[PDB]
Amino acid sequence: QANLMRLKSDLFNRSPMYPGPTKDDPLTVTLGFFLQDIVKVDSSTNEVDLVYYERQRWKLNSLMWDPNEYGNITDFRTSAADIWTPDITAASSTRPVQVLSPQIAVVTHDGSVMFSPAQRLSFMCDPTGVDSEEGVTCAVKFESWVYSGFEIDLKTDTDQVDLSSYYASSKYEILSATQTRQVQHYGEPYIDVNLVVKFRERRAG
Amino acid sequence: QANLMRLKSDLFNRSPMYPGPTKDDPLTVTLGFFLQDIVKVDSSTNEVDLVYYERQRWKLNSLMWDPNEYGNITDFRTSAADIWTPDITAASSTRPVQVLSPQIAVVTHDGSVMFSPAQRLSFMCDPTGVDSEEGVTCAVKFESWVYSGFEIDLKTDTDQVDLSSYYASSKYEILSATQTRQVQHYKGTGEPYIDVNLVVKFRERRA
Amino acid sequence: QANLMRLKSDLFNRSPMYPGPTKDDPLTVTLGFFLQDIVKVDSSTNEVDLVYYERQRWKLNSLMWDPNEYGNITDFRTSAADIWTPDITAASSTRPVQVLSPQIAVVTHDGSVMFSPAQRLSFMCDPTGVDSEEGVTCAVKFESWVYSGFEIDLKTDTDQVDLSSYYASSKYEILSATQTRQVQHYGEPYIDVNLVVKFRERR
Amino acid sequence: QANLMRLKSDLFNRSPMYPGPTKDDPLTVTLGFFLQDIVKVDSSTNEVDLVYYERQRWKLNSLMWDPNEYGNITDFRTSAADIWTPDITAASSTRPVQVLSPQIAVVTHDGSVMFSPAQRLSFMCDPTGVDSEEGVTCAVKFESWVYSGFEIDLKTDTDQVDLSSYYASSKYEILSATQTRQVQHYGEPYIDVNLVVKFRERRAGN
Amino acid sequence: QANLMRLKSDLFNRSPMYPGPTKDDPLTVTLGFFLQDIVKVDSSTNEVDLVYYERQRWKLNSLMWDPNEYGNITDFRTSAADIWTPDITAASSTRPVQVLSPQIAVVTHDGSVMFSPAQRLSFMCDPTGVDSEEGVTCAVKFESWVYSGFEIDLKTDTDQVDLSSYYASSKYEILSATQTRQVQHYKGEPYIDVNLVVKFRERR
Ligand SMILES: *[C@@H]1O[C@H](CO)[C@@H](O[C@@H]2O[C@H](CO)[C@@H](O[C@@H]3O[C@H](CO)[C@@H](O)[C@H](O)[C@H]3NC(C)=O)[C@H](O)[C@H]2NC(C)=O)[C@H](O)[C@H]1NC(C)=O
Ligand SMILES: C[N+]1(C)CCc2cc3c(cc2[C@H]1[C@@H]1OC(=O)c2c1ccc1c2OCO1)OCO3
Ligand SMILES: C[N+]1(C)CCc2cc3c(cc2[C@H]1[C@@H]1OC(=O)c2c1ccc1c2OCO1)OCO3
Ligand SMILES: C[N+]1(C)CCc2cc3c(cc2[C@H]1[C@@H]1OC(=O)c2c1ccc1c2OCO1)OCO3
Ligand SMILES: C[N+]1(C)CCc2cc3c(cc2[C@H]1[C@@H]1OC(=O)c2c1ccc1c2OCO1)OCO3
Ligand SMILES: C[N+]1(C)CCc2cc3c(cc2[C@H]1[C@@H]1OC(=O)c2c1ccc1c2OCO1)OCO3
Ligand SMILES: *[C@@H]1O[C@H](CO)[C@@H](O)[C@H](O)[C@H]1NC(C)=O
Ligand SMILES: *[C@@H]1O[C@H](CO)[C@@H](O)[C@H](O)[C@H]1NC(C)=O
Ligand SMILES: [Cl-]
Ligand SMILES: [Cl-]
Ligand SMILES: [Cl-]
Ligand SMILES: [Cl-]
Ligand SMILES: [Cl-]
Repeated sequence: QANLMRLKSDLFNRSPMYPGPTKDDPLTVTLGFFLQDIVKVDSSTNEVDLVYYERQRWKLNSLMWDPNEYGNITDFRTSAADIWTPDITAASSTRPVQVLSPQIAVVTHDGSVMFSPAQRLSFMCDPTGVDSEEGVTCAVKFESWVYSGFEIDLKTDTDQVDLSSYYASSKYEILSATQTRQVQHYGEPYIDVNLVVKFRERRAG
Repeated sequence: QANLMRLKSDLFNRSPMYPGPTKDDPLTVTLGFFLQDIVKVDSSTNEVDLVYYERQRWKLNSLMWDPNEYGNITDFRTSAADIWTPDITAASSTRPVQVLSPQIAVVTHDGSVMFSPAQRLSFMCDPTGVDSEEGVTCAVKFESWVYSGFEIDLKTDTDQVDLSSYYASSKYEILSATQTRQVQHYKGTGEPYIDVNLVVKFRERRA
Repeated sequence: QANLMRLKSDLFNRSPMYPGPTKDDPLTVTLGFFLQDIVKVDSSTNEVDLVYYERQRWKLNSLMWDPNEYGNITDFRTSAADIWTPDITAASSTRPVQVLSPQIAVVTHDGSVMFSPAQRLSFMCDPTGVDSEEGVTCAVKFESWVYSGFEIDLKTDTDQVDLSSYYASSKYEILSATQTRQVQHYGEPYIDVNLVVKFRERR
Repeated sequence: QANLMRLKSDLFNRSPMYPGPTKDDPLTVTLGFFLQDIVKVDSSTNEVDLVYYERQRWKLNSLMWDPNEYGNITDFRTSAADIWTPDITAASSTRPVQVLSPQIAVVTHDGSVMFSPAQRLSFMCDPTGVDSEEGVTCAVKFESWVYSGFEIDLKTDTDQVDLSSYYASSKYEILSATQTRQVQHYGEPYIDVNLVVKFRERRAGN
Repeated sequence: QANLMRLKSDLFNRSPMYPGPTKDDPLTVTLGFFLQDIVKVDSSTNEVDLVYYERQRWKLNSLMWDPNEYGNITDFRTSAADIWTPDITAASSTRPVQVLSPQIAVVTHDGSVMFSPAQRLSFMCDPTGVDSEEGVTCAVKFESWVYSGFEIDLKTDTDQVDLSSYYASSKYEILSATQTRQVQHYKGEPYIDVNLVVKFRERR
């Protein structure tokens, strides 16, 4: 307890909070999606509701420490309010994202941060053809709302969405789910991760 | 990092926040709408739901700096809570506006601020005739709720609503969408009031 | 900007906030309703939903200033959190009121305050007969939740509800709409403004 | 204004807030319900929605003053955040209580506090038989969530729910409505107020 | 009153708040569920709604005191905001949990804390077969979202969910309800959950 309180005091009370990236000090944020359930489909509004968690990883020099100066603490947990977090936004949401997990992040001695918010998201998707073998494909882009590619670069470690927590008795079967980095233009480049999900009705009973 | 922290400290910790415009120091706010989806229509209540983002631009002397004194930083991002933002309100909404984007703004060295809130809005609209070739026209005015034309002037850079992010598989097809400044008066008052009239003509998507 | 920051600093940072009226220093609050839409009717629950704004006016000595000492500023806008506001409540609501406008008020050099919250309100109303020529009448009382008539007096400037922003393609046509002060008893007297609205389905 | 600001300063800024009752300094909290409407019934989930206000009364030495030292002020209004309030909870709610009134209380010179929150409550109730002459009976217990009978003694002044603000054109007619203290044992006593409401669908002719 | 104000001042104003457990100072949190109602079932979305309260118990050295130094006060009540609370999360919820009780905890002189939040939870559950004698079984795991088994250990005092406040006129009858500690791994570090398993049917 004593060493951790010291470590947190040294990192957070002394310095101001990290103000975010700039053109000369850009930040790479790595995203991975863990899809849990397609909960609902609305064919009259073309809205589909997903439950997932979203692993976010980035690294800052100002959060580094030597474990030896702090009782060999290699990492700790702290409220996401205590640190800067990236402003990752679904571009085609139709309702505010509903938060399903505590807003708490893991900080490691090398300055790495891991934050895994669980979310329910309504987004624009035409479900026509969902009761077929071919199913239906829908997509939603995740991006920083305010930072260009020169400030925040997004990437994934893998192109495959993790389906290992996908609810086995969901009304919808996942045929494929990918997560792919894209470069958009508008004067200046912006980056997104395109979440593409192909699915169909699983018929039961 | 070091230079940006200094710049933010110099602008925000020293001064109080901008208290808003007055009759002798008015503010011009420029609006542009980027329509993403007509999500639903309710013909039993005459409510229609829009998803859009709304680019807002204004300029303040107290947010100016010289890039040379701060490592050639020309702009930065910061929480909208750190600065004054205009109170732009839909005049004929039927539900509170739902916020769909982070409350973060871009501040430029000349004192310009750009803030682009994404929103879902329910507003008053009779959709009768939406299932026809002519479609239906609906309108909603955006205005400062509390400031007259002598304190906040609203304008647009273009009369055409940007449809470039409009959802291609929406249930509703956009036939036209305009955004037009209007000057209103009222018989007793000694002041004009300004709005931006968003006018959208649309129909159910055909086969 | 500089003068306004000074004025706000002088009024708000120096003094504590106005603590509200007392028996020896009562406050008159003037109310006026501007009805925009009857949005829906629920005949299975006897709830009706109204969209309106509500102009509220009162006056306090502690908010006065001389324009000459502050660059001829005659009035300003500020967050409703920065000042005392009256706690005007619908007596027969069935859901929390939904706020449709920024919580910002206008303060004038004489100490006058004007606050105009736009609201969506669900309230108790039997709509039976709404599909007829005579239509249906419903009423809702607005009152301070906590202050008696000896602390807050409510009144209206006019008996007639302003219908000038009423939505022309509403499903419901307004036949009449009045706003009238009432005195209630239970020992101490309490004041309300009774909003009475007669309406029908548009023909 | 000047005297009231002084009085509030003397009561709130000097002392810490009242930390709540203990076994050696118990508090009596009196409840009364004022039922306004049974708004809806859901026979597929056995949930019923009530609108009411709930008058809460208690008394604290630390909120006493002499009116003569403060311009003959006998009472004032203040935000419920400025004072301790009891944690009275419906035991069988199915949704968070929806607040319909400002969170403001009335404090009197003798240290009495009156707080009257208006609420919409969804609670567990089987409405089967509501469309009959006998109607249906449903009940919900109100209790302090954390305090025993040795810390908060909870009571009513009357066993009859006040129906004087009940909406005359409600879909549901109130046949009876009571509010009755129940004192339980298990060594320490635990208290609730049982709100029991018998009602039926309003009859045109029957 | 005077002694309690002193005690709270000494515990909360002097020290910083407990920062949470670490690998070298782990915390055991004991959970018990008190099921009140299965309120609804949605067979078109496979969501089921439960109302329950959840007794949570843990112990911290920094919240200890000697009753003799504080007028023989053995325990007190305080806002949950005044102390650290564990971030116990339903792993398969579909909506934010709705809070049905005041956020207030009981702290005892030995440093024990008891916190009993009442909740309405929507979670993933296929109700197909609920209208039968056998009924249907559904499960939801409760876990710390952020702490491994080396920081937070979860357990139960009993394997049986308390049904003593279960609503007698619910649309759904409880056939069985268990609460069981589980140890999970992934392809390195172990994480702990309490599996709430409920078998139920439509009331006949
Ligand atoms: C708010 O309104 C006030 C009147 O409506 C303005 O007051 C005026 O300010 C002027 C500028 O300082 C004064 O001018 C001066 O006049 C006197 C003789 O009256 C001369 O001796 C001075 O030389 C002359 N100024 C100069 C620079 O030579 C006016 O006298 C004065 N009028 C009044 C009080 O009635 C305020 O300036 C105005 N505030 C603003 C615009 O911020
Ligand atoms: C479309 N988005 C992702 C959000 C809204 C928006 C609205 C805009 C804009 C860019 C953007 C972008 C996004 O937001 C930015 O502020 C931004 C964006 C992308 C790339 C950028 C940006 O600033 C410099 O380079 O330029 C003028 O109006
Ligand atoms: C609807 N708004 C934008 C706000 C509230 C309001 C309240 C009113 C009114 C018009 C308005 C308008 C608008 O906003 C004003 O603040 C305002 C408005 C119009 C005309 C005015 C105003 O103040 C003095 O004369 O007429 C009488 O009471
Ligand atoms: C009905 N209202 C408006 C709200 C709730 C309420 C509940 C009550 C009561 C008065 C009131 C009034 C209103 O609220 C007050 O607190 C109050 C009210 C009116 C007059 C008063 C009051 O306190 C002293 O004099 O007396 C007993 O139970
Ligand atoms: C339902 N209430 C009133 C509140 C919460 C609660 C939570 C519980 C419990 C009983 C209760 C009761 C009430 O609150 C208590 O703390 C309590 C209660 C009743 C009986 C008790 C208690 O502690 C020892 O014996 O048993 C296990 O977890
Ligand atoms: C699935 N959860 C509950 C949340 C997200 C997550 C994301 C992960 C992970 C584990 C977890 C777990 C849980 O959250 C943690 O932070 C965590 C978790 C389990 C085990 C752990 C953990 O940190 C060290 O050992 O390992 C790599 O990326
Ligand atoms: C921390 O690591 C060192 C290096 O091996 C180890 O010997 C020591 O036991 C650890 N810390 C403390 C406080 O003993
Ligand atoms: C506290 O405990 C002691 C030990 O029995 C007792 O004799 C004493 O009277 C108590 N004092 C107070 C202030 O409660
Ligand atoms: Cl940081
Ligand atoms: Cl500003
Ligand atoms: Cl004030
Ligand atoms: Cl108190
Ligand atoms: Cl703690």
